[PDB]
Amino acid sequence: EFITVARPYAKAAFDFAVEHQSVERWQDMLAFAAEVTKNEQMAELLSGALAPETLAESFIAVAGEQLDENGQNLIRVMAENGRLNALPDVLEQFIHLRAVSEATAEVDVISAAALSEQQLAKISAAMEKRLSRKVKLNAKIDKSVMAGVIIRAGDMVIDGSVRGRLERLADVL
Amino acid sequence: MQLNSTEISELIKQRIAQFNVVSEAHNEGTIVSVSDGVIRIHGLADCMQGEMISLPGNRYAIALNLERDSVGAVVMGPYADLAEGMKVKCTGRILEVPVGRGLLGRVVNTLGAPIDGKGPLDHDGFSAVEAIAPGVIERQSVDQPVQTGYKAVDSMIPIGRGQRELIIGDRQTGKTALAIDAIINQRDSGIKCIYVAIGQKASTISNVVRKLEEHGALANTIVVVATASESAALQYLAPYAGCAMGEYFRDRGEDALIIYDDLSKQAVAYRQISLLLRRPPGREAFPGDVFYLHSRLLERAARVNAEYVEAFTKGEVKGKTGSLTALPIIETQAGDVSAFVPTNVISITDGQIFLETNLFNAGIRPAVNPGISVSRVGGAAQTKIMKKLSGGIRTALAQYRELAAFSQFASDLDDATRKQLDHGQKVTELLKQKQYAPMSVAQQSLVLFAAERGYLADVELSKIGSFEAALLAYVDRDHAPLMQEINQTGGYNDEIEGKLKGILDSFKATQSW
Amino acid sequence: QLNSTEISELIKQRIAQFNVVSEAHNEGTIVSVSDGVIRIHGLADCMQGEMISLPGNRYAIALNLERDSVGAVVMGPYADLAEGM
Amino acid sequence: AQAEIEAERKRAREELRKQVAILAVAGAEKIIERSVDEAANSDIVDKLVAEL
Amino acid sequence: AQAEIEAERKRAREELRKQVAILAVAGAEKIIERSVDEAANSDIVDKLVAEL
Amino acid sequence: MATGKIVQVIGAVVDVEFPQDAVPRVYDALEVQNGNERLVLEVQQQLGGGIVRTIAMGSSDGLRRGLDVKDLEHPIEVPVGKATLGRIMNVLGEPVDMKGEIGEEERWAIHRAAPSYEELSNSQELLETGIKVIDLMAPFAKGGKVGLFGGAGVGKTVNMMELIRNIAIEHSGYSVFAGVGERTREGNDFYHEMTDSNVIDKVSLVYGQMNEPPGNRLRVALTGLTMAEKFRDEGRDVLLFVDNIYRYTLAGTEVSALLGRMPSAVGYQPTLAEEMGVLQERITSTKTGSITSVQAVYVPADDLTDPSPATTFAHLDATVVLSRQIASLGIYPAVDPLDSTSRQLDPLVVGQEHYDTARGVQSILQRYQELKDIIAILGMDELSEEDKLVVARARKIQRFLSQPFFVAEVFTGSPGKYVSLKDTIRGFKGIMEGEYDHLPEQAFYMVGSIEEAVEKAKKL
Amino acid sequence: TGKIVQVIGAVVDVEFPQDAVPRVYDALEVQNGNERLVLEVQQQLGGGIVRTIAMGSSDGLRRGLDVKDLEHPIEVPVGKATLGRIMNVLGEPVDMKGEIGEEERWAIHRAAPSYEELSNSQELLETGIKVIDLMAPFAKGGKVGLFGGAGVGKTVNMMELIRNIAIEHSGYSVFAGVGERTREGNDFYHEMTDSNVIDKVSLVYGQMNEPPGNRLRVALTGLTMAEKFRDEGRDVLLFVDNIYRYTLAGTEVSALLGRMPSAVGYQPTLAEEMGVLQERITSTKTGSITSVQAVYVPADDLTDPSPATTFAHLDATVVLSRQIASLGIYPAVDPLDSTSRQLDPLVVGQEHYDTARGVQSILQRYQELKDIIAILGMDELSEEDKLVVARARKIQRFLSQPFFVAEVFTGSPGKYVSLKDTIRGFKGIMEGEYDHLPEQAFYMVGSIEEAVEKAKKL
Ligand SMILES: Nc1ncnc2c1ncn2[C@@H]1O[C@H](COP(=O)(O)OP(=O)(O)OP(=O)(O)O)[C@@H](O)[C@H]1O
Ligand SMILES: Nc1ncnc2c1ncn2[C@@H]1O[C@H](COP(=O)(O)OP(=O)(O)O)[C@@H](O)[C@H]1O
Ligand SMILES: Nc1ncnc2c1ncn2[C@@H]1O[C@H](COP(=O)(O)OP(=O)(O)O)[C@@H](O)[C@H]1O
Ligand SMILES: [Mg+2]
Ligand SMILES: [Mg+2]
Repeated sequence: EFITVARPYAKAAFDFAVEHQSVERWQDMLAFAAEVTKNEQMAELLSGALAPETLAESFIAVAGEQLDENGQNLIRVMAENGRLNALPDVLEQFIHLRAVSEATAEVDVISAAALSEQQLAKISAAMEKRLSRKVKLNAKIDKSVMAGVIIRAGDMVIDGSVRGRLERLADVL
Repeated sequence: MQLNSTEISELIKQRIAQFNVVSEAHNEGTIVSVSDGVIRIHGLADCMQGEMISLPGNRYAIALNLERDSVGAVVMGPYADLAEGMKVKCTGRILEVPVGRGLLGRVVNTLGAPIDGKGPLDHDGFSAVEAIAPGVIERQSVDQPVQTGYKAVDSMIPIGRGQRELIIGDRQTGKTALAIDAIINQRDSGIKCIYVAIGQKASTISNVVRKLEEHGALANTIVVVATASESAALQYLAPYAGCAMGEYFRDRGEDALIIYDDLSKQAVAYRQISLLLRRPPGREAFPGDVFYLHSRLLERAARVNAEYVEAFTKGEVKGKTGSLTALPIIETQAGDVSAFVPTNVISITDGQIFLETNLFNAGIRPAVNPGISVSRVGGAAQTKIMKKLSGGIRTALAQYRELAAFSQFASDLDDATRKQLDHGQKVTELLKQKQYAPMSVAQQSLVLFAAERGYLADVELSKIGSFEAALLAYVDRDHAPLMQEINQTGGYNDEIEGKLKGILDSFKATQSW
Repeated sequence: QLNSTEISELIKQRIAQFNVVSEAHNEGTIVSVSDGVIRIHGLADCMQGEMISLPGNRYAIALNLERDSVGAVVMGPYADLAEGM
Repeated sequence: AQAEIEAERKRAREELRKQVAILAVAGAEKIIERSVDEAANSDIVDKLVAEL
Repeated sequence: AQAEIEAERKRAREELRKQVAILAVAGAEKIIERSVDEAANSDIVDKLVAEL
Repeated sequence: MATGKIVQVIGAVVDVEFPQDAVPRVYDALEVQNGNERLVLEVQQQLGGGIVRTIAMGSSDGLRRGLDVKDLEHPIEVPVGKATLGRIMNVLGEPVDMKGEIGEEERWAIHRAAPSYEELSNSQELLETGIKVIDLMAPFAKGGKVGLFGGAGVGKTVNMMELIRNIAIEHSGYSVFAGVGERTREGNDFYHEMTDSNVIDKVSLVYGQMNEPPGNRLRVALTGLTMAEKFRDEGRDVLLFVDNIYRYTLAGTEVSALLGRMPSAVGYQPTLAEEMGVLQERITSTKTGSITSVQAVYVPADDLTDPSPATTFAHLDATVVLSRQIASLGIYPAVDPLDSTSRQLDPLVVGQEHYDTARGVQSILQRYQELKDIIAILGMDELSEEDKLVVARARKIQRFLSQPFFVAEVFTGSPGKYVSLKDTIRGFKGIMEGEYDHLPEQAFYMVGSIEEAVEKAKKL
Repeated sequence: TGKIVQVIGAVVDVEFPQDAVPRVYDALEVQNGNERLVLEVQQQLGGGIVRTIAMGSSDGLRRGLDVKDLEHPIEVPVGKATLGRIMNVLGEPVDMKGEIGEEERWAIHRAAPSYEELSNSQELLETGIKVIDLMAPFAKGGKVGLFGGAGVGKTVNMMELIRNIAIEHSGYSVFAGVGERTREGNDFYHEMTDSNVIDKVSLVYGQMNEPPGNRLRVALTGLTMAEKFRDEGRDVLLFVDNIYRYTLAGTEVSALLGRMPSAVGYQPTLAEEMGVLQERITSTKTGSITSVQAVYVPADDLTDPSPATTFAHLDATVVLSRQIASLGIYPAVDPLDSTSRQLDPLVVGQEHYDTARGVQSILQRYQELKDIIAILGMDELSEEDKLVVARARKIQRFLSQPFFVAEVFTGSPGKYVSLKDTIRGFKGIMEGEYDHLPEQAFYMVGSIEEAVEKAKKL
């Protein structure tokens, strides 16, 4: 996995995109560069050993949607270290760093069935106290949690389900 | 009678009553890998080292590494059914184990979960499995005696309350026999016992449990079991779960006794867990810290002065002093006492009882080899009478057992060696003792009397064994009040010397044997 | 995976200018310190066996010339030397 | 032979308690799945948010 | 005594069947408080009774 | 349907990649079409990222990358029960003799937990073998492990055949023979020697020989064991033979080095003791039935300290040694009474009469052992007339340990004898105290019980 | 300012702002739950990270904790105020008494004295032990080492030397307990307080219960005290309880600091970790330190790297052996391996030197004979070789002595045998003057005049 090697590159890209007030452009550029990495024939090229500057020059050529100096420079550096495969994760960590920078969050709400459209408003109102961040509740359904709700925000979950209560009771006995 | 439906129903109804319907917020992660017993978890941004991570099913994994992006943990149980992508929960708990005197008589898994059929535990809360032993100022010097059932160790190798005494020998030499004879003998002397079996065969554990229940000791012991089948992460963490329960009595000013059966197998399970984490091995392929593993465990066995008890117990227990004796058992290949693990433990404990296969196969049982075995506290631990009657006996036999070497063909100093060599031989023939036959301080004292004061060199070497069986009934019939006094107090005076001379003269003269 | 002296505040400079400015080939900066070995970043014109001069009056011997690192051993007490020197 | 029977009384008592205790929760599952199908859900989801 | 326990076991086992219906309700209505669950319960609870 | 694809192949180790949400659990069995025939892979590790690492139960030649893999949802399962008597099988339970299908009604997974703590029997009994040397000097605990240490030419396989006969006929059990990692030739001319002795109908054979990939030689010991466990659950007593436990340890080391784990004590895997224990811990006496094991042990480099023996011996309850010398002396079975041991020889578990009788005959033989070397150099004349009687009795004790097996008829025409324990204790109590000093030594040889030794003596 | 980012075993890792990164050996602090934990930094990894060893229990540390940068190394109380008190590795008082009223605190990492400042002394030191000051005499202001495997007696010997040297001497003393039993530290502490010599001894304890971070550095903070007493112009006794645990605590940590393993697993920096310690413990022109060090040898193997690298750092090396303690011959010193820099005719006098070399010569000639004795039995020896065997077996016993601290184990009272008298007794045995006594006359006696009496009793 590339999560541990994507961290420096994501932090550098974000530290740069902040100073030039180009976060919104960098994110789209990184998303495109990550999508090319997923292509059938390109991924074949990225494995077989090839001199980094030649691999980067072949990679740049496939991206006219990259800003003239800094995006291509990032690609060159990563190609030198041989980490172009890490891009799909440099994107993840770029978005996460942005969410931290803009004090924003995004939380799952898992329910037996959809909510009252004011229950969403009350959930968000509550959450923006637990979290300083502005929240977007993207909602889901799962009838195995036959009643109540699960709220998941990152690696924190608040389990208000009936299924949860039953599993918690059945082990107290 | 005691299958009353109503009591079961109320037992459950209580649980329904005190059930917190309120939810709770917890921290979560996903399993990313599984192999040979080790887990790799993403997330858990709030897991703390040594923590218990809770898996699907009802089982736990212990966090060993908090790397930059992943938590490394060992599964404490069967791990085959865990699959990548399963969720896990971070409990707030460093590794914990139930403790209390309500465990006494129960047979317990290394996590406290009972393994006999007799249902849930009654326990006085929980205690942390990994703790640091009392410091240098909180100790007190070991003073009081712990009686085993045996002549050979109670005379030559005395054990005090708060001492750590290694039992080391070859395999099938009577190590476990001597240990569970120590446990049986505290059946009535007020110190609670714990027997933690690591890597044993399951049948053998059920057999020792059967003997413990058969001699009436079981109601006074806790039995911790992690058998040869169970995952290495259970075996290597077993004895810490035993010390966590022993330390419950040490801190309340009471006394305990704990037996780690084959710390060798704990070292082997830890070597496994270590090598599966790619750690560089060292000598004999053991990890670098295989010493510290035993060091931080045996060091918990200690005796603590009364101020530590009063401070720990918030002033509820006054003036008393607690202790936790420990008898680790080590197995050595081919009688080699110089290997990396046997030496590591000889360097941690306060002595060793070395059981020799050559004596054991010759019929001398218990096969205590004097000369290698020692007690690093020595006489401070003995009752007043025993420290007198013992003399320097252990070096007496350690000499007789090389006079017996050179006297295999020819020798000088003839007639003095004659009597040295006869005393040694009838003494060794006297120190051998049957299994499950513990003899009290009063029963053992008059026999050592009969040993050192002559009353010997006339009776036949074959008759030594029945001289004893007759004498211990003669004094059980007639002079019973004197046995009753010597049992109650160590009691050494020259009134008791006179009474013992009189009893032994009258026996020697009047009775047949 | 493993990282090899690719770190945020170095990478940002390349982002701004990948075609390295011709920084003095006569000098570099310490990136690491440990057990008497230091990793130096830069020093394109370092030669194996050369003497590298540190703050104070101290020297190191360039032993490992690698791609994007010079591994040198300090002569005398090393505890003083700190990354960024 | 007496302790050997005492242990068996304890073990049989526990054996029975186990069955009753699992059937309890199976019954609670079905009973709960019969009776919360209504607006009762709106109460549950509003209950935790006041404590959320 | 082992033969006697096989009688005491059945004696208690039969009678608990009438208590499982109590305990199932107690649990379910602990876990969701807004239910009579006596209006439409026969299909559930009678086979709860049956299993013990 | 097939939902995985092979991603690596390196020798016996095949890596397959599954969907993120459908990864096989460990020890699950996969299967692929290795060209014209199917191949079964047993999972070992879940590397991250949907990938899983597996070991092929067969040759891996011909495996391309990108082949389809079908995830079976269960561990390797084998046929069990009466239907498997007299058949031969490989690891995976396919019939490997030419007799066609096995009509088994039931199939079990070969990986399972050992008997829990309170399932074990609250007793400690003896398996009556019916063999004088074994039942006297090295009794078998019912549900215990036994190590058989002799070499070759001394009669290991005829001993095993006699044990099979006795446990099937005199008791009412069955037997299983697991041929871990040994010469194919021996397996063939063992299967044939058993059919011409009509024991084949009471034993179930499973074979993984030296020519098999490591994945076969490793698990084969668990297939036989999980057939024996089925016979146990039917309430029977079983006898389980493992043809070499050392080669089980060695197949474990080979697989370990294939998966890439660090070596431990003398090159052995890190999990040596656990791989051994999870096998040896299923062979026990449950309340329902027993499995008793007889395991041929090979000790490397004549070293009883090497980690492999040092681990095995921790589990054995008895130990019978066969000797070339006792064989050359024409006594059969060629068990060695001095080196054979059993940790059931204790007055508590076997009683005092049996104990002291065994101890007496042992001391008799081990004095004779040196009187023979006196005689070798000084000649018989030099001995005291006590030692001449010691020799005359030692020779008769030594003879009386011979026995005619039901299986040995083919060799010697004499009808085989089953010697109940009481008869052995009496015979040796007798000889050892001068009773029957009045009849010649050849009246004890190959006889049976002593109440037949006298009647043979009657007509020399 | 700074976050934890990994917590592997005892080595914690911390991330700092690029400009705030701490120096090496600086001390950090973390608020571990309801504890305060001190970390000492070992390496400056790249990019602001710094790697540290925890001077405490590492359990309970989460990632992302805030850590505070102290701007100075570990510093300990020093001087006269630290006298008769027990102290932690961190210099905290570990007895129940109050604060240490120290005037001054010193960093525990220091440079060794210069070659120009060292000083040498041939002034011999007398200890009552017979074998030690015959075979291995040692000089005031010089290192001694007691090498031996587990159970062979290298702690009883050190308490004997403490009794014989430290109470009969005026200057202060320091006892540093590195990684050995807490029971013995308590017994020692109470033995001092029960003879009022406690107010001349300064104690430091990193006993075996403690985590690696403590046992690793505890020896340096005992040095740092002996060093003060030295530089004040005094002369000091320094007893180190087991200097082997100082390297074992390093081996335990090295693998985690990412350092490839060396010969038997040891850290690659073994000889330097050992040298930089053993080099600050030396006398000098301004003062002097006399030190006895117990040096465990693992698996009884004298070739192991950890003992082997230590022999070079000592003046008098006393090597104990198990195959002598098993004969009951305490102290089980091996006279064919004990040695001293001071055993030279000009330093010790010709008669003492010739006596020592005679004892060695004939104990060695006895060693050569043992194989033929073990095979062919003693009767095949020449008639003037049986004499050598019988004199060697006498010398072996006469090297035995009853200590004042071994009464607890043997009852028999201790003895103090002056040098003048031992070098007479051994001449007596070698020249055949006492060639008419039974061996057991020499076992556990003091002077030769106590052997001849014991022979009257047989
Ligand atoms: N005092 C004694 N007299 C006679 N026999 C004894 C005595 N003590 C023990 N034994 C015998 O020794 C045998 C082995 O004892 P035990 O199992 O305690 O040794 P062990 O070292 O625990 O063996 P293992 O190491 O295999 O567990 C037992 O069968 C027991 O009968
Ligand atoms: N009890 C016995 N009765 C008759 N013959 C025997 C007996 N034991 C061994 N033999 C003879 O000794 C030979 C041993 O050969 P074999 O059985 O092949 O050795 P192993 O079985 O150890 O491989 C047999 O062929 C057999 O003829
Ligand atoms: N001079 C002596 N007299 C009698 N016994 C001794 C003597 N020296 C050592 N022993 C025995 O050997 C043991 C050695 O103890 P100790 O030196 O503390 O072990 P270590 O050498 O491992 O520190 C003591 O417990 C004692 O039993
Ligand atoms: Mg045992
Ligand atoms: Mg010591």
